[PDB]
Amino acid sequence: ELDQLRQEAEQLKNQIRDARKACADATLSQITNNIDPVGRIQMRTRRTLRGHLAKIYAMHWGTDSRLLVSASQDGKLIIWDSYTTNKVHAIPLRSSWVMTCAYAPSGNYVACGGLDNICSIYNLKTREGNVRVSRELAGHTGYLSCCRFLDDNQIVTSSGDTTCALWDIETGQQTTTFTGHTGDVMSLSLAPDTRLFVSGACDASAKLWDVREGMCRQTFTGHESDINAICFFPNGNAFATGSDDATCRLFDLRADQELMTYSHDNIICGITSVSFSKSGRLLLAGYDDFNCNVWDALKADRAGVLAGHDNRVSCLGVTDDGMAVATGSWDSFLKIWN
Amino acid sequence: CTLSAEDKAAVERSKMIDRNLREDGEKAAREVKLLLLGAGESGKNTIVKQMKTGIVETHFTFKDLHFKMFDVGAQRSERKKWIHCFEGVTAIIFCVALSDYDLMNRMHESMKLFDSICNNKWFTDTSIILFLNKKDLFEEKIKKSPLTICYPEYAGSNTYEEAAAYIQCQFEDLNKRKDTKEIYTHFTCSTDTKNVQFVFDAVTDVIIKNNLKDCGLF
Amino acid sequence: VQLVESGGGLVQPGGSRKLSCSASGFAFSSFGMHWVRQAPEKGLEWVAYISSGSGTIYYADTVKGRFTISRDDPKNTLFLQMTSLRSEDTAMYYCVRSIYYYGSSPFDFWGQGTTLTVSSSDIVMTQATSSVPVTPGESVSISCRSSKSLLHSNGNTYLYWFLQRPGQSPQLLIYRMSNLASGVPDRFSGSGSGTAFTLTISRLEAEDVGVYYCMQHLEYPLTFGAGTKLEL
Amino acid sequence: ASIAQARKLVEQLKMEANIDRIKVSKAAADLMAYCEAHAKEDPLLTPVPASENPFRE
Amino acid sequence: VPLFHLFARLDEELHGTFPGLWLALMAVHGAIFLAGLVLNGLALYVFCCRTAKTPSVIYTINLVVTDLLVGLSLPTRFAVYYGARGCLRCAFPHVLGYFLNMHCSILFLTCICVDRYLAIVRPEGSRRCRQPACARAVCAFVWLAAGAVTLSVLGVTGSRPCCRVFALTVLEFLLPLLVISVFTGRIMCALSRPGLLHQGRQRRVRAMQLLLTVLIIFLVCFTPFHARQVAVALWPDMPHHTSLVVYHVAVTLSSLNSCMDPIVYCFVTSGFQATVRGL
Repeated sequence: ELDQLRQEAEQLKNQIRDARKACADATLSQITNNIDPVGRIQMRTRRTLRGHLAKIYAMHWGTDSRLLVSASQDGKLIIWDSYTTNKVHAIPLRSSWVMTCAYAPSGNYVACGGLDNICSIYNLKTREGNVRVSRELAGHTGYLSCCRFLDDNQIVTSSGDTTCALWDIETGQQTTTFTGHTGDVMSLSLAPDTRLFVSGACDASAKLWDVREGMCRQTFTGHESDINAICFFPNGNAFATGSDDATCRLFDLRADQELMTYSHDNIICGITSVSFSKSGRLLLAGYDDFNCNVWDALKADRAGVLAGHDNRVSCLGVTDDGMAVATGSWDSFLKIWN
Repeated sequence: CTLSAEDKAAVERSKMIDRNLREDGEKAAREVKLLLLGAGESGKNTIVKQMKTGIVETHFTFKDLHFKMFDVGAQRSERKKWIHCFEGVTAIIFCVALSDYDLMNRMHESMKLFDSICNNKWFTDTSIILFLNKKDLFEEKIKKSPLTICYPEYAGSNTYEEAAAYIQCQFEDLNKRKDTKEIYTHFTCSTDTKNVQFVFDAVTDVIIKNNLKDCGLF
Repeated sequence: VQLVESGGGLVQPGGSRKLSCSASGFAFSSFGMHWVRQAPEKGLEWVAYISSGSGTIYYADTVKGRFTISRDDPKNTLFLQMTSLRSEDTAMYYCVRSIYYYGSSPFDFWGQGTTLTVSSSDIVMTQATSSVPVTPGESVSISCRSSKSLLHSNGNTYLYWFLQRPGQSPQLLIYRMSNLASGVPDRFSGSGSGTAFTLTISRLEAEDVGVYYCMQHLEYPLTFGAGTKLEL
Repeated sequence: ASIAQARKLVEQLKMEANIDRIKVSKAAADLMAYCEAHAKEDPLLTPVPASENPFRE
Repeated sequence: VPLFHLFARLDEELHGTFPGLWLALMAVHGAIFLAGLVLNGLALYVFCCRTAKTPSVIYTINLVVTDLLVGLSLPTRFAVYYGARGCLRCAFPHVLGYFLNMHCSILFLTCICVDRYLAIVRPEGSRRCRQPACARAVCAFVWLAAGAVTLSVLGVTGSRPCCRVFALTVLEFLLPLLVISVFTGRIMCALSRPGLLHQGRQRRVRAMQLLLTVLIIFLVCFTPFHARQVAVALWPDMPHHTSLVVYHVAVTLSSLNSCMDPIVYCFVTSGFQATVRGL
């Protein structure tokens, strides 16, 4: 019966809440209250990559931390050289509606995807000299919101049909499908060891998914609205989510509960992108009040504002070597702050 | 200078890439993009058929104008999480079946969707080419089934001539930003070969209004 | 990919001949193309270069003004209209594709080349060895010394290695002195810094028998090296 | 019908119970320790000198 | 031349031979200075500091810059006359208000009308990359052209029939008037094209009404100066009192452009009016 099962369902939820409350004895602020604050941090626009003629919707830094790709609504997938300004590749998309992009760890492949419900894998290193389509992954019944490359043959895609899927590029089929979400999955981030990943969805809950076992492992609630962004801590034992209620939250993998609440009274907009620093001290969040923000990830204080954009910030990314942070806004431009 | 041969050739390649990107953007700037947002398959397929997965795209040229219709209804997701991708569309071609007033009612849900689209933050100044599609079946069924089934407050007679006017005015009622948006209602027939003509007329009027607004005349 | 060559033959001194290099298979419009001559008894030598989209165009000091080079992206053909022939132009002309972006491999594929028989501040690179007898399975080191250090302020030495098996066109082995070209075995390994460069072969087989050349790529008057022929 | 999804939901919630949980204090201590042990090479907390900065404006 | 000696002498002689007319002239100049600065100041504050950069916005921004600058220069004539009496060689910067109100302002109207024609009837591929950068390029070129034209016309050759007594008149009342008239007529022909929807008839009516209002303002603000400049050349038979009262009436009427131009270029815009109402 529905109520008969709901009885022990709510009993188990209460037991989980009681265990989470009993595992807490002190907040993160109470622990790291005696640490020297990071102080005010200044950021200057070192480079300004221009050339897009529409809204920029995603961006991913390469492993070498010099190449970066950007996806925009005009149908272009520009690959930038970030140390200089000049471009490398200009890939005309089949469908102009793209909301996510990715860069392979080996640098040979770049992904895309959007309202066409199809993830496209582009082979950059071709003998023929032009960027082709290596595979066109179909099988999602909703818009793709975030795709991340596991390796050169596996990609984890998160779609708007409340499902995340693990693919195989050569075969083209879904190796594993991660069910359990009730709202539209909006963002994705893999672990440093690429054996776990977390996905945030519109039902204000982020779940830890085992990419090898194939089922959800933990459930993290706490947000009051849609989770537009998510990112793992560099240690892999934590991750930070940015929701639509002007609040970034830090979750713990082993404590399995709240750690921090990075919210300010002067912001009522919605976080669109979240990324961490190399040492995990500076949590960068791209907000909807036209500028990015910097948060001390151990305290709750601010550190600086990356105010250099005309339209809102949609994508954020800190390089693998930790040198710079790039914010790509909705107007036309990506700015490489450092 | 202080650039080697490879950096100079890379700069030349990026210059050429930006040149073709600018050319493609200039080509796509003159091309009209229309959002076809119907309700419950109330004439989407018929409207697409009489002229010219995820997003269905249809492009057609009609007497020195390139149009682009984005059929959306095959999404079944949260509309507010991707409806901001359609900023800057020239018009929002709606589609409403008049015969669905006696089918909780389909016309009431059509009104709800029209209110949700008119009172939308992103579409605060985009005109709506409303298309009352099924008028023949409405004309045949209006003699037997009265409009009081759908509208208990109706005071008009049974004839289609004023019933269609009541439907049109009720559909224009839910508009709130009347100073920016203009709803170009039209009635579609089976033999109506001028639906694309009315789309062209409404799009030219929208373009003229946009040019007047940019020039300061409006 | 393919680059089939048409032209050559007996040309009188002071005449004119027109060499057609018709690409087939790859994106010819995105590829800067070169020409590389080779005398019947000497090493390789540079000729000219057109950037992508017929932009910048350079020439060697010897062939400046006499040679004109053009491309036709419609037909995927690229030409070399050369004037004022003499006995010094008796060579075999390879057209070499080269695409320049960050991380690319210029000079990766070489055309077949047509021989041309005529009736009767450059960074010099020195390879003192000209013939190294060796047995298969023995590690071989081939040294290349320049006159000016190729290490630009960016941090990459623009030195290139090539291998010319007897009877076929050269192929890129090492690009930028420390990067393996795609399609070659992993035994090859180039190294060095400044003006002294060496290439270390781990294991040798029967297909490694061939001449080994050098390219500088700092400024566009590129100078080849006296090829150190490898043989058993 | 509306039974199988309830069954799998309650099974997932049952298998969520036996997840090992540690103290929040020691988790925060580990977070802080990793935060301070890698702060020397981080180019964000400590502004790097402009000589070795690859984005030299 | 040199003519500005003649304008200074005409002002001095009108002061000498007409007390009531001079008093009315000061009253009118003060009224225009009061009215022509608050409106222009509000327009420049709500464009340059509140608002997208379209070329028409740049054109009207530099136009209201010229209008405010010549509003400032309007009291400079009186200040130089009262303080620095005589020394006609000193009398350049105050009489150089004809550079601003009459010379540089008139063909900015033609520039705006050219942009309106270029945008309404035929964009022609966005005018082959029209762009704000080239809009500022044309603005700088037209500034240089106005500066070159205004400097030479003062002392070119002399005499009534020759020199710039007629050359300036034709140069700034035949090319600008014909350009504005023909482009307004072409736009009115385009906006009355038969086969346009009846829903948008109300906006185009206001559009060509605004264009006709701009043309009428131009025709009523700048015609008496050039008309009297023609009259003093052809028929010296009329005497000096008419030739001074008509000259100063025409100068004041050209100063009325400082009050009627920015309202009809900024306050009648629906977007700017809504922005001002909402803030």
